[PDB]
Parts: sequence; structure tokens; C-alpha cells
Amino acid sequence: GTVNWSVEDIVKGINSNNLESQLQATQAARKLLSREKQPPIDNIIRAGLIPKFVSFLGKTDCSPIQFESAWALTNIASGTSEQTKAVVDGGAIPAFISLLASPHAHISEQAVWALGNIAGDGSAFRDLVIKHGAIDPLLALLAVPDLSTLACGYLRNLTWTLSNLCRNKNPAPPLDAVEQILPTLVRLLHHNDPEVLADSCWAISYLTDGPNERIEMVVKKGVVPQLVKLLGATELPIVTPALRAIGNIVTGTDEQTQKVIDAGALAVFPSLLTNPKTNIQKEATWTMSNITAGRQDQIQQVVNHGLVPFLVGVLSKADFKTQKEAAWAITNYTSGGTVEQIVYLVHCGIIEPLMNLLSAKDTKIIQVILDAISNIFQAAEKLGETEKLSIMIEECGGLDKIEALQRHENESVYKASLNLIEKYF
Amino acid sequence: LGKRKRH
Amino acid sequence: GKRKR
Repeated sequence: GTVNWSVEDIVKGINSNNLESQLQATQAARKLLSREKQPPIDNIIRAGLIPKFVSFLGKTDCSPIQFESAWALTNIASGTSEQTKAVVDGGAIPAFISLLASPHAHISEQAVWALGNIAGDGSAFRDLVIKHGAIDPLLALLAVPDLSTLACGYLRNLTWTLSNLCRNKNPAPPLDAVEQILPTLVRLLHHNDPEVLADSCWAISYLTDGPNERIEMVVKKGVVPQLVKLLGATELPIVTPALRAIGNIVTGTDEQTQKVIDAGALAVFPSLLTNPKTNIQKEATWTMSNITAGRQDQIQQVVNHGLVPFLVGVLSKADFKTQKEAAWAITNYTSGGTVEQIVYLVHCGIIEPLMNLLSAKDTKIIQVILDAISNIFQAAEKLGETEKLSIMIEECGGLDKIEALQRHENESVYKASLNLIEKYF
Repeated sequence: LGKRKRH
Repeated sequence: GKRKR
């Protein structure tokens, strides 16, 4: 019927002045474009079929040709930036926004999907989709008392499209657009579907990545308890964006960081810092470094949740990227922590795994470790226990490692290493 | 994440 | 101090 057609056959059928012949050639195009291996996107573009598909989107008296062009165009917009640009250049943005008002759920849905692919390309197409007024009709589709009345697949597509309108950074989405989307997005973050939750979390992770004003916008909507609750999910596709969003929030103000702690996020970190997935471990340790960079009372809540032995362990054995975040977490801890807090760190066995990381061929981690050691020696100076820590560093072969760093390429490494040896050894 | 094609 | 992405 409409299977294994050539581009020239589709061109013949679409160039006819027969709607049904156009409908069959459009179905044949969609099928060609749906295929898994090397669909001929560029061939369909070069043939000049995109304006033809876009014009078929307006054919209200033929709902199947609306669906088929919509699907065809969606798959062209899912390709490269030049391929998404072609769909936009064909004038498909206003055409797809009008389609959101279709009385046919499958056409309405295809429009939502295509707008998601266009917005997902980057900031410029994201903002162009917003300028053409996509947000109002998309949010009107979710204006129901209970989200559970909408079809699963339909709700998943809307949430994913909305997350792409929250995505990309130079620039970030317009503040007005973010403010209009946020109430629906919070409502989706409480919906009982795992894919809806994951995509809702991604959207929140995108909105919290940037200035503190943007973190504040999100935090004021009271999403932090829900993000902590999702941070404990058994589904990795939910934990990954949840931890991202929590990670972002703690890059902001101490007050914003505190909201995360108050919601009980640190209770989840014993598992997070031992998670089998490297990215979760790395992101959890990074989230930890920005918490230890906080107030002394925040460092105290880390101690209280027994998280210092968990940092000792990641420092001892983890992926080098996670171990790099762990060094940062210790340097931040020792920078703003009390003498009692720093003494507790040495007692938990921080010196040995900290010294073993001085063998690394990364200058930045060496710099971070040497600053942490300096901060630990300052706490030892205040108690008159400098010799105790000096022998402690000599016993685990720490001193030798600093001895070799005196003859290093980096100046900041060369200075700090030579300074510790003349001041304490 | 990124773009999604149908079927 | 605190570090962004």
C-alpha cells in the first residue's frame, strides 16, 4: 500500500491535485521516516516536501493527512540542527501550535511531540516556540482536576515537551515563561507515573542550573520535600535528575541549602555515596562539597547524619572523578569548620586516603589536598598537637609524597608543599 | 534528552 | 566556596 515507496513516488503523489493521493504519499513518507536504519530525512528535505507537509497540517476536513504530515515532520525535527531548522523554515511552528486545539487526541499529541523536538534543539528555537505562543495551549491541555484522567502516553509527551521549554542555558528560558510553566510542572512532579516524574525532575534540574534568583523561583514553589522524596526512589531514571536538581539548589545561598537539609536530604546520602552507578556517586559527593562549603551548623548536620565516614570511604575508593569531588568536600569542610569538627575528621581516618591521592597526575586535586592539609595543621596549631599530626603524616608515607611535590611543574603546588615541610617537618 | 523520533 | 555545574 504505502510501504517501501521511493522519494520520487512520494513527490509524484504529493504534487498531484488529489487529497487522497496526497494522503497515501504522506503515509508512505511517514513510514519511510519511521524506519530505524538511515531514514532518508535529507532526501525528503531536498525534494521540497516540508512546505507541503506544513500546509497539510491545516487540512481540518482531512484529519488523517494532518496526523501523517505531523508525524513525518516530527521525525525530521528529531534529526540534526539543520534538519530541525528545515521544519522551522517550512513554517511548521504556528501550524503545530494551531494543531494543539485539534479534537483528535492523536493529532494534538503529535503536535505536542513536534514542538518538543523543535524547542529541544536549543535556546533560539525554544524561545521562538514560546514567542509563537505554545505555552498557553500546552498548559490548557493539562487544565484537568486530576492528571490521572489523561492517557499515560499523552501525559508523558506533554511533560517531556514542557521540560524542553525549561532546558538550555545561553540564555536560560524567559523568566515570565518559567513562572507560567512552574505551577503545572510542580503538579507533574507529584504525579504517579515514573516517566512523568523523571522528565519533571529534569525540567526542575534545568531551572535550578544557573543564578540563585532562578533557584529561589523553584524553591519558593515548595518542591524541595518532593525532590528529597524522589531522591529516594528505586528507579535510577528518577534519582539521576532528582539529585541533579538537589545538587543545583545547594550551589545557591546557605538559606536555599538549608531547605534541602530541613527536608531531610542528608538521610538519603548514605546510599547515594555508595550507589553502584558512578555518576550518582560523583554527583552525590559534589552535592556534599557544596554543603560542606556552607555554615558551621550545616557542616554539623553532615557530622550528625554520620556522613563523614562516607566521605572517608569515597576518598579511599571510588572513581577518580568522585575522589576529586571528595577532596573538594574535605577542603570546604576544613575551610569553614570548627577545630572540633576538623579533629573529628582526622579521627575518622581522613589523613591516609588524603595522602594516597597525592600520587595523582592531576595538579588541581594535588592543590585541593595541600589546602585541606594546611587547614588541618591550623586546627592542630590551636591545640598544640602539630607534632602528633606531623608523625601521623610521616607514618602513612604522606611526607615523602609532599617531598616529591617540592620539585613540581605548578608554582602553587611547589609553594604549598615547600611551606608545609619548613613550617611543620 | 535532546530529540525523540516516533517509531 | 560553592561551585556551580
